Amino acid sequence: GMPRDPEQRYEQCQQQCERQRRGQEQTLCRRRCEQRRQQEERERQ
Repeated sequence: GMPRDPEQRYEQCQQQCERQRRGQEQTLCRRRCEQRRQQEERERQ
């Protein structure tokens, strides 16, 4: 796919998902950060 380990990307995800809401961050952060990525890809350019 691309260079750089998934963990570093998740670290960035942790900062953004944490800001929007706190609690049960493990499942919530992974889903919220990842779903944003899907939206970003569909967003033109």
